[PDB]
Amino acid sequence: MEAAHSKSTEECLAYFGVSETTGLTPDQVKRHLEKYGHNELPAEEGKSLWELVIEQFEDLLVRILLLAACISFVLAWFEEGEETITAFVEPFVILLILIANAIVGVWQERNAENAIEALKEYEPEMGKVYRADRKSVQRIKARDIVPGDIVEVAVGDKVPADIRILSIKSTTLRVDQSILTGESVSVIKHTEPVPDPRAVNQDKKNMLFSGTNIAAGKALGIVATTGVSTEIGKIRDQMAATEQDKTPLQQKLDEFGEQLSKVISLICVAVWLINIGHFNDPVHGGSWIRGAIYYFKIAVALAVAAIPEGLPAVITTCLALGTRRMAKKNAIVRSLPSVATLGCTSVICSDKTGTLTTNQMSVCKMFIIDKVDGDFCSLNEFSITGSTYAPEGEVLKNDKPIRSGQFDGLVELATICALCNDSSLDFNETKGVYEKVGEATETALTTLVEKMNVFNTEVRNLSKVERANACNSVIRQLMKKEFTLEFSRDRKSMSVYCSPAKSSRAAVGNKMFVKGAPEGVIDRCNYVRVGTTRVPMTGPVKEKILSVIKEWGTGRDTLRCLALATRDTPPKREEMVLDDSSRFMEYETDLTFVGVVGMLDPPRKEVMGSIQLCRDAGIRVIMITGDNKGTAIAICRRIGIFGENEEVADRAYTGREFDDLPLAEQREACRRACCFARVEPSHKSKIVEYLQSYDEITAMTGDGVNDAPALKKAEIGIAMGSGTAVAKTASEMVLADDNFSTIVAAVEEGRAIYNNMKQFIRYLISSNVGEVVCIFLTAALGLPEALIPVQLLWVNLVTDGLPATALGFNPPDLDIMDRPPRSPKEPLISGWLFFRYMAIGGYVGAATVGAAAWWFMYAEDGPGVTYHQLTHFMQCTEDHPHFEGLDCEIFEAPEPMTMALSVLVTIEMCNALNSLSENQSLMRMPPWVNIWLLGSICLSMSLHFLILYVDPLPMIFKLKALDLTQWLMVLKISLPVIGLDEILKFIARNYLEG
Ligand SMILES: Nc1ncnc2c1ncn2[C@@H]1O[C@H](COP(=O)(O)OP(=O)(O)CP(=O)(O)O)[C@@H](O)[C@H]1O
Ligand SMILES: [Ca+2]
Ligand SMILES: [Ca+2]
Ligand SMILES: [Ca+2]
Ligand SMILES: [K+]
Repeated sequence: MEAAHSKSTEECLAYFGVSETTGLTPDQVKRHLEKYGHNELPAEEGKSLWELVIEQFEDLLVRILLLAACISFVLAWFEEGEETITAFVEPFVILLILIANAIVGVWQERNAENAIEALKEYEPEMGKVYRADRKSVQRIKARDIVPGDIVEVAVGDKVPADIRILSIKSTTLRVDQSILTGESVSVIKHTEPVPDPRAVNQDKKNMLFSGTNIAAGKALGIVATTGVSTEIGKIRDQMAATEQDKTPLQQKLDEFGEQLSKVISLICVAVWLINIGHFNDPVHGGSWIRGAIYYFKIAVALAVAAIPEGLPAVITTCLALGTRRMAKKNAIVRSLPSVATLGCTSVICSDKTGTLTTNQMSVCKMFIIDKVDGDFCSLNEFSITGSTYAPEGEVLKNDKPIRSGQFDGLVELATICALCNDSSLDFNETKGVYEKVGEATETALTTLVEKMNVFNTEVRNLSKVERANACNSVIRQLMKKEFTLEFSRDRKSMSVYCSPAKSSRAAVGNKMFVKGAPEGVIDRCNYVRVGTTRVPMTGPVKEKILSVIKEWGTGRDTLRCLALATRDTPPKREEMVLDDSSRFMEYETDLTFVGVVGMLDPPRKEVMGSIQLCRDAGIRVIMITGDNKGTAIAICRRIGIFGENEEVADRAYTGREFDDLPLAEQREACRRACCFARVEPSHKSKIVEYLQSYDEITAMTGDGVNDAPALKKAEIGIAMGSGTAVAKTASEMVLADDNFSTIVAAVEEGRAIYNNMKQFIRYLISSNVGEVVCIFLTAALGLPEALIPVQLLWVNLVTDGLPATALGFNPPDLDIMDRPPRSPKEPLISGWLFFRYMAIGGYVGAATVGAAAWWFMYAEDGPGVTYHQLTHFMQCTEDHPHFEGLDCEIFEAPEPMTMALSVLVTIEMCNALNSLSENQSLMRMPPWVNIWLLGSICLSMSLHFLILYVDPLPMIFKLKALDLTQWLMVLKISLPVIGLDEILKFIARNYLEG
């Protein structure tokens, strides 16, 4: 460990005793592993704690019941409500339903965490180091990195350990340090010592902290600290979780839960304002104080009833349940609420290279110049065999094997490929295959040089490791590479400044080797390499070249082309400024065209099928890439974005064509175009911006850093598992499988969550409206009170509890993917659904009021009150003045109240079965499709029986029930609500709107 940034780069190398150009030795790693251990963290991976995870109570709807539980305990502390023990029970039926949902919520989330960590553990984090094993570079498991060895980082990488920067190989080096210092914008680094030992992490501008990403550039450094000695390691538990998330679904639910909290506020204020006239009845006893307080209780007890306290839990359950299902499809949900958003997505933007395609590349076609005779131009087209990164294959011309060394243009094409290249070939001795190091594109050139072998290097008797970079090491032995002009997405090309390695002649040898996008390089080509000679770039030549390039990119091979050129007379080293890269394009002028290579890059096997499925789900797909349009168009046709013969005149644009359009037609283009090529990281970020300006939910799929702005901007970023860390950090979901078909299943799961969330709402609204209607109806018609504040708080515990939450386990509808996606501007509750809520709640209230009233009449055991509703309270005690009041006092009886109660419990259990699907009949979506619901109902019902028959309990809640004759009655009344809602489903089942 070196806790020093105040020390210079030489002082840091001296600290561990390492050479910058060799690295650590096997013995040195053995010893440093004993001393410093592995590079990893032991425990508590975003695990929270046992009791502090259940402290998620801090939701508004839940908070209300908490305060309600206190004032229900405060009034109880006075022993009020004309009762002793049941007063202390009131706050506990409230706590129980909260404890219930809080447990299920926590229970589900812990499973999501345990599914995620099992998947991240299936693919180890990696890092690149230089050790004395090889002259070359080797990347290892991030855990096998020790304080001392020389580590290499680059664009899109995640910094594996706390590293003192040694050499910044690029013009600039920017780092995303948001995870540690909060610095949003990318941060520049350097290599000079920071003498202050006490300097804060923000000022350590010569350090690379672990867990952070490289925004731009390439750098070499030395590891100071690993494992827990890492800066981010010291703050593992402290600041465990910090994120930003406010999804559209969450926003709608917050707006819903807010205004819904306002109606219940008024109703319960109304409830208290209405029955302020029964303030003095001989039951409560004329005590005005104990009159308004009782109805303050029923108002609060009704609030608790009406309020969906399970809403924060059912949201939590569905999301965590969704995160787990996606984890089974090898997807990593980096944000629970984001699963819901991918359900109501209308358009999906996608990167091409490495996202829609496999990014497994290989040069299979290439041409140079044959002859230029006036208006006549001819090329030497070549075919190369071998599609893997292996150096076994042959160069062909008209299907005949050819020594590449004979053609001089091929010697130069092989030279530009070898030098103007930052990648290499490693032969994995444990996998037994040739793997790439760096970009797949540049690597495709590396293997080409090997297959060409223009200098005929003996390779028949080499090892499989030596064979990897033989023909390339020959060219590097020949040419000393002075420095590299970076690849810039503005000029879309790069170059190396090279002189003869042996330095045989200073005057004779000096070249700049350029490769990049054809149209750019060729436009800057003033000469054309014919053989070993040189001729001026003319119209016909440029036409003939670009014609064959078009022949390849549009062809059924779908080729990826790079033009190769050499600036014959480059500027002097001191005539060039390497600080900025904006000057680099002019350095790549006066070029001499050498040749063009064409790459193979097959679309992923399941892309075409996935795209076609989205088209059936009302979802549009837009390809966005920095590659050629002609090539990009022919891919869209092959994967189902365009037809084989679609007219794409105004549905495919380039970066220049797009920008040439007014901001009006720039925005309009995004509504019809499905292919944008030759674009920028900003373009990708703006195409999403334009799509979002149409009130559409947008998803972005990428793998590179050029996607990061677009990935962050979209409602859902989706990065490939084989993609970059920057892309993954920018996205909310990661396809670790690289399976594009998962995006399809993530949409189906996303819509299924929205539906179950609706069924939760429809249930708790339609049912609880009945709870409101019940109290409002008995009062309006001058009937005895149906419910007691404790009875209101019991039905709430049992009907708003688990049967509510179990709705989050509903199987999705059968036609869930055949319907168009839901508009973002849709009301959470439609105009028609609000009618269903009332129709059910209307009957429910009526059904449960007629319950208590029936006891007063047609019940044989109950005393009769004749016909035409003779219910008035004048009798009371000593009915001296009355109308046919043979009975002394029928009021304040426990029996009629339990009748109204048991109906509610049964009738609200009933439409929970109706809440299995929005429109599907119970004949196609039976009760046993959601077993968790049946369990809740069984429990909830059996929990009702226990209260009625275990005798220390019916004293607490005023009730006494007949064993059979009453249960038969409440069933006759409850079951029709299943019938009623069934009618309403059939109504929308035959009339399809929505
Ligand atoms: N390493 C390299 N050296 C020189 N030129 C390169 C290069 N890599 C890419 N290019 C050229 O730059 C152009 C744009 O690169 P860019 O990264 O912006 O788009 P891209 O197609 O390579 C990634 P994607 O297709 O996933 O959007 C490419 O079309 C290619 O012709
Ligand atoms: Ca409730
Ligand atoms: Ca890419
Ligand atoms: Ca209810
Ligand atoms: K995003």
